[PDB]
Amino acid sequence: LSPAVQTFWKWLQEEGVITAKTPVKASVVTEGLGLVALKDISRNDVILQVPKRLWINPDAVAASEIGRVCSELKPWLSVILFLIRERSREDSVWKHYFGILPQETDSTIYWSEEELQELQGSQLLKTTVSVKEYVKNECLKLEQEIILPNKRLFPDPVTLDDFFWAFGILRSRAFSRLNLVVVPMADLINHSAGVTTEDHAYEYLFSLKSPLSVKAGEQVYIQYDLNKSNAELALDYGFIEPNENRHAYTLTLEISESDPFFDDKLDVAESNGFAQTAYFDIFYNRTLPPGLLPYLRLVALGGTDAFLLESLFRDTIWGHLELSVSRDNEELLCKAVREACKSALAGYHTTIEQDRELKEGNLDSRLAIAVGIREGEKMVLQQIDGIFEQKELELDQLEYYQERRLKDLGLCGENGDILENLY
Ligand SMILES: Nc1ncnc2c1ncn2[C@@H]1O[C@H](C[C@@H](N)CC[C@H](N)C(=O)O)[C@@H](O)[C@H]1O
Ligand SMILES: CNCCCC[C@H](N)C(=O)O
Repeated sequence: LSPAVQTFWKWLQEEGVITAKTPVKASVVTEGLGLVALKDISRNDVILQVPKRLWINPDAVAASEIGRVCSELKPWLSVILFLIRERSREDSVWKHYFGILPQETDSTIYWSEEELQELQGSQLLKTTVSVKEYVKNECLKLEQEIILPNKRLFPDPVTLDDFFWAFGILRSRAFSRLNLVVVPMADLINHSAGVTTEDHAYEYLFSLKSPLSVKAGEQVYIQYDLNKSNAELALDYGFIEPNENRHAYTLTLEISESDPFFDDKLDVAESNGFAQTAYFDIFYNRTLPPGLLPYLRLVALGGTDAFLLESLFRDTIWGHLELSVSRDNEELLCKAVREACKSALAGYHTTIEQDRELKEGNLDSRLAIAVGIREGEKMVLQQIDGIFEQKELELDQLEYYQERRLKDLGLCGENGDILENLY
């Protein structure tokens, strides 16, 4: 199979990890390296169980030679260093493990500038840049505060490449729900859309249980996360899914401070669970998130309907926001959204037709990722615009505040005056 791999498999054996009740070996699969069943495996059938003696989480770093210096560092920053450090030590307990780790993944955090150009105008590009920058600073401050000082624990220099290396390793390998633990064995099982149960973590050791009945020769998979968008999967790991329901685009709304009614609006927003700035994730084919419309109406409020910000309504204001304020309010927010969508759609360099034709051929993993992501984002953008386009049509089918107030007027009651004269 592989010198470095075969050597890694020997290591797990000389540790009690892989005994005989381990129905799985490693192999070269389209998705890198994976676990292939040596014998049939049934649902929830235990596959592997590595002893905590072999983790690489905050607790393991706090108990190593650098456990003192990283005493007050954020959990991930601590593991980043630990990982870089052990990677150099020829006497490390993971000497064989590291000889297996991929230097890179297809995460956007490794893409070249040309590769990144394929994501031009995409929300994913923005998210990736932000994250790259952040990690950079946080990592450079580490060099000057923990690496350079203790030139005794860190003999060799430390480049950004090494930093992003460890960050990537952490974000595409560690297990969240249990907090940022890593397991040299379980670190090999890949993701499949076949899995829809999501729940394979258990435990001192790490107990991994196959959520599916794999036949001998086949690969053992798991579901990384059902709720992530394709943009999220693209950054965290280096892949995405064809499933159009994974496409999402998040909108960001806010109550500007330049708004003449800022103070009252912020009061209304916070009193109902929303901050000065709010993020609404919009997934394809899914209905608009609750709160998006009422928050949009609050943003668009305006002088005419400002009377709703009075103490008198502080208890029902949100209810009115959910039902609708007025035709001018509604019409304003619709144009705002629709223009934002058109404006955004115009930032991409390919049409959806071109993306779809490209997908009909063979594409390098990174290009395939950019094409699927940008196509998806365009679908969401166009769906959002269509939703509000209808809205602009049905602009008069909504019963606004005024009309709702006169519904119960009782114009046609009784001839009250007959009783008014009886006393
Ligand atoms: N469904 C998938 N399609 C493509 N790559 C995948 C998939 N699931 C996992 N991976 C890869 O596996 C890596 C993350 C780890 N969970 C697994 C290690 C990987 N099998 C290796 O050979 O190192 C990521 O870098 C992904 O590139
Ligand atoms: C070997 N990589 C593990 C993937 C972890 C996926 C997700 N964070 C979880 O906790 O299930």
